[PDB]
Amino acid sequence: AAKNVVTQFISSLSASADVLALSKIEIKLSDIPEGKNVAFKWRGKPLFV
Amino acid sequence: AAKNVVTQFISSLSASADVLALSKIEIKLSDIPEGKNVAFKWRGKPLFV
Amino acid sequence: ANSGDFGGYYCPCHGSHYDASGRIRKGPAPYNLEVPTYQFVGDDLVVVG
Amino acid sequence: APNIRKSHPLLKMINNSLIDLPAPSNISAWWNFGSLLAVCLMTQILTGLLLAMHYTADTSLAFSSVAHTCRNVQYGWLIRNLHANGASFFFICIFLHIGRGLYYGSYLYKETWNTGVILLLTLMATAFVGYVLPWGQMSFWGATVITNLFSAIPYIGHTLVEWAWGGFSVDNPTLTRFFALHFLLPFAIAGITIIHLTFLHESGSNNPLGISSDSDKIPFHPYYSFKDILGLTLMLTPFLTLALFSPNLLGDPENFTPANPLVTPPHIKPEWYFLFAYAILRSIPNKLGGVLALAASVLILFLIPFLHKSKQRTMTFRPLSQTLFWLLVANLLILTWIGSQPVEHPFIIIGQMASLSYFTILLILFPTIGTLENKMLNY
Amino acid sequence: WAWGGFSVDNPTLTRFFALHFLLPFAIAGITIIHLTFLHESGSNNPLGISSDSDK
Amino acid sequence: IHFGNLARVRHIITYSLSPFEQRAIPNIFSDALPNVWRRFSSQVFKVAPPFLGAYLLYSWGTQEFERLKRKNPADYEN
Amino acid sequence: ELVDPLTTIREHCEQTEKCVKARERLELCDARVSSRSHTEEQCTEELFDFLHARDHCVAHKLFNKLK
Amino acid sequence: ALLRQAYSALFRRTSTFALTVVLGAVLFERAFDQGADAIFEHLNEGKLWKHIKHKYEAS
Amino acid sequence: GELELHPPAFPWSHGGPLSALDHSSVRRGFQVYKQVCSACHSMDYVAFRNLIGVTHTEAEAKALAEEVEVQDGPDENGELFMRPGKISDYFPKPYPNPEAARAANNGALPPDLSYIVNARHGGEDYVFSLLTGYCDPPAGVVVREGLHYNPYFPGQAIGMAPPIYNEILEYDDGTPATMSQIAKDVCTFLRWAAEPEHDQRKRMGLKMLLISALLTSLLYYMKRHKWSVLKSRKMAYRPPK
Amino acid sequence: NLIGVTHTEAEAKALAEEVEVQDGPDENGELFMRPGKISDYFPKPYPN
Ligand code: HEC
Ligand code: HEM
Ligand code: HEM
Ligand code: HEM
Ligand SMILES: CSC1=N[C@@](C)(c2ccccc2)C(=O)N1Nc1ccccc1
Ligand SMILES: CCCCCCCCO[C@@H]1O[C@H](CO)[C@@H](O)[C@H](O)[C@H]1O
Ligand SMILES: CCCCCCCCO[C@@H]1O[C@H](CO)[C@@H](O)[C@H](O)[C@H]1O
Ligand SMILES: CCCCCCCCO[C@@H]1O[C@H](CO)[C@@H](O)[C@H](O)[C@H]1O
Repeated sequence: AAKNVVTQFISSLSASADVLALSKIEIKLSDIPEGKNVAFKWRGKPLFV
Repeated sequence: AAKNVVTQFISSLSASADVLALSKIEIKLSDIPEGKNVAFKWRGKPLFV
Repeated sequence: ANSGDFGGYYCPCHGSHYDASGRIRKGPAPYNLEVPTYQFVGDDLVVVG
Repeated sequence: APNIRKSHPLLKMINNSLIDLPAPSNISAWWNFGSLLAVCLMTQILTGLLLAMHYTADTSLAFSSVAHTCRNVQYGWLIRNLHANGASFFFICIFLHIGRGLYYGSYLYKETWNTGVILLLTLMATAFVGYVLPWGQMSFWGATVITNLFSAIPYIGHTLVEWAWGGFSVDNPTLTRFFALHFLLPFAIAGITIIHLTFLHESGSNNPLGISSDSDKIPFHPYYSFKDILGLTLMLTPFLTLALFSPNLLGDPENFTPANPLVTPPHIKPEWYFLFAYAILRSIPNKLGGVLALAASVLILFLIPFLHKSKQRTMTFRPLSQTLFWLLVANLLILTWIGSQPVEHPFIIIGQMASLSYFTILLILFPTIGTLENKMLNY
Repeated sequence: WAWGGFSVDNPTLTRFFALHFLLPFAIAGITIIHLTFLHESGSNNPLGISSDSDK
Repeated sequence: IHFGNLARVRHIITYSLSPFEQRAIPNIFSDALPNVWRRFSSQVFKVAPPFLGAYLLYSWGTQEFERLKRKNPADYEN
Repeated sequence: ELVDPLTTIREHCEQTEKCVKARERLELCDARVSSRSHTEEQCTEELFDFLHARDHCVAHKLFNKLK
Repeated sequence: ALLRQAYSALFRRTSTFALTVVLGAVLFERAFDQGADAIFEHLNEGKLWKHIKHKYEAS
Repeated sequence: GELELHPPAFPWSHGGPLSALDHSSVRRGFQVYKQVCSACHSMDYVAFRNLIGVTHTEAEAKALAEEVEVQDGPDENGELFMRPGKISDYFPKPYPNPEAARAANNGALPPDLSYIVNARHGGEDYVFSLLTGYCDPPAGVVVREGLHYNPYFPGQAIGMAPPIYNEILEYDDGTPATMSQIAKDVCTFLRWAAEPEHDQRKRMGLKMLLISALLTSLLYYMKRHKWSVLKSRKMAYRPPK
Repeated sequence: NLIGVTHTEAEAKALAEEVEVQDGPDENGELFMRPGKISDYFPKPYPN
């Protein structure tokens, strides 16, 4: 019983279903001239293309 | 010193500037037939016209 | 972007240097700037995720 | 029992700890910080609640609810200054309290000392989670740097961090849980303070001469109740002066800017009371090495009682140790300073020096000199 | 005053949260006082007669 | 509750006066200040030194840092 | 017409020894940097030394003449 | 004999000492606020809306 | 590389510990904001009501607010509509979102100015020096197109074109609208916007200091009074012998 | 939420793409439409 209850409570502090729901993002390589570095927010952290 | 500090702390729990900021609302009397009762939220409570 | 003694990136927190490929060259940073899993299938587009 | 002050189960307690309590007749001003710390605690809690009643823990409302507090809540700005600066007052007092302890060998009261260290760690966690709440640039990035320290731990590191965050980075679930923690910890501090004082009363206070005071004790009241109220008002002037005449003297202007996940401030520097520890963290260029160095920088305190070699308790009659003591204090001053500078020559080297000498003084010089001093007394 | 406005609203909600968070601890503290007074005499028993002869 | 079982003391007499029969802050110049000086004096060379040392290190490191921000004319002579 | 005291005062302070010396070093830098076609040098430092000296001076008088 | 009179009438009985502290605080407050408020406004003559007001008042 | 020019310290009439803000200068500063800066800069945390009893009368304030159109609704059809401003309204945003803002400023984002003097090292001193400090780049330095040279801005290439110049507006109070006069006033206004409690904070500090001096003394005596008993106490060791 | 309960992940993705959702602002500070994602919630029939 203890192992289960503690396990449940513990995991209630890890990523919730809405957060784990993760998608992709498309970026047109047209807004990026040769030599440049554009940053796009994504899955929290910055996405460097 | 105590009277002042307590007075300050106490009043920090009463209506804040943004809340006390109170206006008026205009209501055209041509949207209510003869006998009707329309309700308009206002200053928190319902306004009966 | 476009900083560091390797023409890649430079982290202003503790001075970690990265080359234009995103690899760690100088500084405290353990590994290289993570390379997200992405596919190019998409004309002038890039589906990352 | 003829008088209630002694028979009643509740008054009995107030009487045995604040009225009839036997206290050394010769304790100085360095013995005032204990009660001051207690008052900071009560003060912080009181102002904290007042702030909590207008705060909103959501990354989209945090920053503005604090603004709403300072701009619309009656005396909201005052309460916020007092809380923000009160935290500094708290650390000023805890550092002096600790210094007193080290100098006068109060640490020989092991349980009181050890719980004392727990109190410091807890107060620090409180400040950290509390500092995140306004959600400014410094709040966000500092929280980022700190929480990422834990990822240094091998194997479980990355796992623990993401767990702590409630996601893949400092975000809203991190904010709401930090608010809860910030609300809760102050009370653990209050609870543990009772344990602190409970261990202390087993022996009563130490005194500046380090010799038994059983031959000269005096009732806490009115001697120290008055002396302590005096100490309070003396330390209250700088506090209020700072709070009312220089509200932002000790704060980073960067925290007046909403947190931006995409832009890291040029110079990320912690609050003054964590500077020295930051400097130590950076001294070791290795990620995990720095963490250990930092851990040790505070956990070293648990070791102090076992490095006492002197045959005397205090440093009052130990001129060599006294010099060594002030070097340490100055060493901490340098670390504080180094901690506010960028990682660049000459700072980097000065930093490693101070870090290195910090651990050297405590781990080697103090016990060594203590032994050397015993011999010069022909012991 | 309690409402922080002219009716139950947001300032009532945030202050209620703080109170709800706090009170349980006042309950815990006062419980200690409860038990402290109790131990002055120890428990009563179903017969209402002294149990010093059988504890 | 400790008063009464603290220590075994013999043959000591002490004398005290009511607070209302004496001055709160007596002999400021003949006793107080002379002692403040005594105390100050006896500690200045134990304390001051290390702080002086830190102060210097500070000054140096600060100046040295700013000095390395300046241009070295010898980088553009030719 | 209309004259901004900041202009007046700036011209006055530029007569100052500190400013004059700084101004002098600036022109020398400008001159040589402008004359070369392959140098990394820049006169930011001399410019700052100048602006710094001039402006510190300005600060003392400027507000006296403002409303 | 103020200290003497004060002692007998106000400071002797613990009850009277309390009433003295209340009226004292009352009188002190009134006087201290007005005085402090003056000292402040005097050190800032012509800068407060109190000073400027008349120019735009036109109710 | 990290070469930076630090602004000098100007003697603002509100710099002293008991020095209030010059409300005439703050009123003027408001005009500069309203007629110049507000075209690109938002001031999300200040409402027209905040002006009343500070820089404007209630009537003036109401008028100022009515000059603006604000969005409200939804109405009975679930439609959003426009309406004249109310003193309870906050200052209008020049753009719907930072994206739009940058889009109208060469990708540069003009920051909200509600706390700008507290969000920048130097405060008004820095804001003043920046506004009145544009000039041509020194030899060897080339500002990219769209940016302007300003030695006071970190990096020295700012995306904000000089916002003010002589007579760019006319103070309805008659003050000579010179560039520096303007910078000075708006900066004063910015100090106010950032900390509306500025004055009251200082009036309290005054009392704090007086009460503290008094109280600290009275308590010092009482501590000394009680302790006199021990301080003058004498003792002697008279063993039987 | 449908996945593993009533539909397969593929079915769920399809269901979501049948809807147009508002997103943005874009580079001009403009709001635009896009096909749905499984992370999207069911569409409201009315704005308010
Ligand atoms: C045409 C739009 C425009 C006007 C009008 C304007 N600004 Fe700005 N302002 C900007 C932009 C764009 C930036 C961004 C600069 C950058 O980050 O490169 C900026 C930035 C600033 C900054 C400092 C940014 C920093 O990082 O230090 C301040 C302060 C400021 N403006 C003040 C003012 C004030 C006060 C006025 C009116 C006297 C004003 N601005 C008028 C466009 C404008
Ligand atoms: C919230 C934190 C703390 C509070 C409220 C607190 C409170 C107190 C109080 C009331 C006293 C008695 C009066 C005095 O001597 O100052 C005391 C004593 C003491 N405390 Fe703390 N303390 C705190 C933190 C610490 C820390 C961080 C340490 C050490 C690492 C510590 C070590 C001690 C010791 C050893 C004493 C003995 C004093 C003597 O030599 O007689 N305390 N503390
Ligand atoms: C050991 C006691 C405490 C310490 C050391 C402390 C410290 C802090 C710190 C460092 C801040 C940030 C101040 C800033 O904005 O710069 C903060 C924020 C805050 N604290 Fe505390 N705090 C304490 C107790 C409490 C308690 C008990 C509560 C409430 C029940 C609380 C509620 C808040 C709130 C609501 C904020 C956010 C608003 C703000 O930042 O002004 N704090 N606290
Ligand atoms: C959070 C609420 C409370 C807690 C945690 C609590 C806890 C306790 C505990 C642990 C005991 C000893 C075991 C027992 O006899 O049941 C006790 C006894 C007692 N409590 Fe409470 N109590 C609570 C509320 C109350 C209330 C509401 C009353 C009465 C209005 C009450 C009256 C008593 C009394 C009179 C006893 C004596 C039992 C005897 O006859 O020996 N308690 N309580
Ligand atoms: C929530 S960020 C934070 N919390 C403080 C108050 C803290 C940290 C650690 C222990 C106690 C208190 C602090 O100084 N920072 N800032 C900061 C800035 C840069 C790097 C690290 C921390
Ligand atoms: C008296 C206390 C009894 C507690 C025992 C209840 C244990 C329930 O255990 C739970 O069962 C679920 C059903 O499959 C699992 O999904 C959970 O992971 C598991 O923790
Ligand atoms: C020991 C510190 C004592 C501080 C007591 C000072 C009391 C603060 O005084 C305050 O001044 C403000 C400005 O006029 C008023 O608006 C407040 O109502 C008043 O309480
Ligand atoms: C029914 C009683 C209503 C009294 C209204 C109290 C208004 C408080 O007025 C206060 O006065 C202080 C001193 O001038 C100012 O510093 C404060 O900013 C102001 O809010």
